[PDB]
Order: sequence, then structure tokens, then C-alpha cells
Amino acid sequence: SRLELLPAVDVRDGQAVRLVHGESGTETSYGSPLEAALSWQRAGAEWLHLVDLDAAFGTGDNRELVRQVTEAMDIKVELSGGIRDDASLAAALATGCTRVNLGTAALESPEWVAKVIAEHGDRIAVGLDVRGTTLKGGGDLYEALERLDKEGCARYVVTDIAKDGTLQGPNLELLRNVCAATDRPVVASGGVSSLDDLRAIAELVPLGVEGSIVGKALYAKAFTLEEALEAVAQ
Repeated sequence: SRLELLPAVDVRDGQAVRLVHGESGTETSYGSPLEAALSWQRAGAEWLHLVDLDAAFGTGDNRELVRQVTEAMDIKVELSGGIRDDASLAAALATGCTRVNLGTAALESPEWVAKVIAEHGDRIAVGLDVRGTTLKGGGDLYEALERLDKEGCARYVVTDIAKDGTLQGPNLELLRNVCAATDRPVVASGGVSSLDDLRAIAELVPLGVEGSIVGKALYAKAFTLEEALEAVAQ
């Protein structure tokens, strides 16, 4: 019943980067993705959240590197970025990742997503990236949650685009509202800036928040992953 932490490694042009508002062109560079992933594992990570931003933005991909990072992890891996058709899904699953996230591109094909959920079950989570309650493009958040619930979706990763990469703090109201709408586990993404922010998210575990993806706060050294794991421990 402890909040799971998913430290992030987002890859663009073979490098570990952070974005602001998930926007292409806002990259700040932090070097080797496998050095970053191994650093999180060393520090006690349970999960890696691994994102292929080139695949997400349609500017080629980093398939070999994300396979190599995934296969190097003894820990669980959640893989995201441009998973939108049978081939991109098969490439992601072939990494041996624990689960994938289907996001905005996938959701342009809701019937395909329904089929993928039916076939792959708990290996699939859906990424819901919102400004307010409007999906990126992309539709109402709550209508999407109702449809995906019915399709048997196991899990949602909810990103507040307005807060992602800003270090301003997470949107706790959004998380509470999503948890009121669905019985499925919710993974929080975007805006974490401090240990207090993680403690605040951890208070929402009983509502249905299962985990928190943490990016910029770790790379920008607001706290260490060891400190974060301790803060949410019981």
C-alpha cells in the first residue's frame, strides 16, 4: 500500500532529456540513458518509466537503445512513446518490459486500443495527457475513462501537461477527480518538485493512486531517489 515511484528516463536522439509541457524542442540534456537508468536502479528503484520521445514525435526512434536499457534493468520497466500500431506495440513488448503505455497516438485509433487491451491485459496501461480535463491532440477525460473502463483497461497514467517539467508541484485535484471516476489504478505524472509533493501524492494512495512518475526533480537534484523512496516509505 506504499506509493510506487517510477523514476523516468526520456530519450531523444539517443540522450536522456527532460521536456517542459511534453513539447518537442524544450529538451534539456542529461547524458546517457543507460547511465541514468542504472543510477535509478542502484538507488533502489522498483520501476523505470522509459520513454522513446523520437517514436512519440515521429522523428525516427531509439528502438535498440530502449531494448538495451530495458534488458539491463533487473527492475520493472514501463515503456512508452509512439506505441500506436501492431508493429510499434510488438517492438515495445519485445523489449521484455513489464508494461507499455498507449497514449495520444494510440487513442487516435480507439478500436485498436480496445483490441490491444483485450489481447494483452495487464501489460497495457493508457496514458491520458490533459490540459484541464481535455485530452491532448483530443476529447473529454471523463468520457475516455468511462469508455476505457468498459474496454477492460487495467491502469491509467495521468499527466497534467500544464505542470509537466515545470517543478511547480503536482495537480492533486486532478488525481482525486480521476480516482473518483475510475476504480482502476492511477499513476501520477508531471510537476513533482519536492519530497513534500511526493508525501502529498502518497496521501492519495487510498483513493486509487498507485504510483508517481518522477522526472525533472531527480535530474535537477531537488532530492535524491533514496530520499524520495524514504519519504514515501511506511
